[PDB]
Amino acid sequence: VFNATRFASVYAWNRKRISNCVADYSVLYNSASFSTFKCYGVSPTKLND
Amino acid sequence: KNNKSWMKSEFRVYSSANNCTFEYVSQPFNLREFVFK
Ligand SMILES: *[C@@H]1O[C@H](CO)[C@@H](O[C@@H]2O[C@H](CO)[C@@H](O[C@H]3O[C@H](CO)[C@@H](O)[C@H](O)[C@@H]3O)[C@H](O)[C@H]2NC(C)=O)[C@H](O)[C@H]1NC(C)=O
Ligand SMILES: *[C@@H]1O[C@H](CO)[C@@H](O[C@@H]2O[C@H](CO)[C@@H](O)[C@H](O)[C@H]2NC(C)=O)[C@H](O)[C@H]1NC(C)=O
Ligand SMILES: *[C@@H]1O[C@H](CO)[C@@H](O)[C@H](O)[C@H]1NC(C)=O
Repeated sequence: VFNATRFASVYAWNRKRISNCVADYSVLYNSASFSTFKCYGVSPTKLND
Repeated sequence: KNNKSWMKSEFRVYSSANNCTFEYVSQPFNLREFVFK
């Protein structure tokens, strides 16, 4: 989702199905590279539960 | 057939599978009774 070498253009925006698996922010959010991480319907700490 | 062995030659199930949403596959390898819900 993130480590992938070549992204789409926005004009060609890709989309993945994420299902039947465990979805942590525990790595994701804490990787200091993300200049933006802005959540609208839930707060960043409440994603894991 | 001639080779004195049994092997698969047809999988005549379907012709398209567009939006896939669940998948599982096992590790690879009388009365049989089942209930489905
Ligand atoms: C993208 O893939 C990268 C490679 O797997 C991954 O980088 C790795 O990130 C973790 C932290 O989440 C680092 O873990 C280590 O951090 C320090 C190193 O001194 C130790 O305290 C820890 O015990 C642990 O060994 C890895 O060092 C780091 N590896 C590299 C090559 O940078 C990213 O986190 C992935 N990011 C995303 C968003 O997928
Ligand atoms: C499943 O794939 C089909 C194939 O395109 C998608 O169906 C389209 O859906 C849009 C929005 O309702 C319609 O305007 C199109 O006419 C549909 N085309 C066809 C061929 O059905 C459908 O959206 C996909 N389902 C999901 C959940 O993404
Ligand atoms: C016989 O078995 C082999 C696999 O060992 C297979 O390649 C071949 O197509 C089979 N032929 C027939 C006619 O069953």
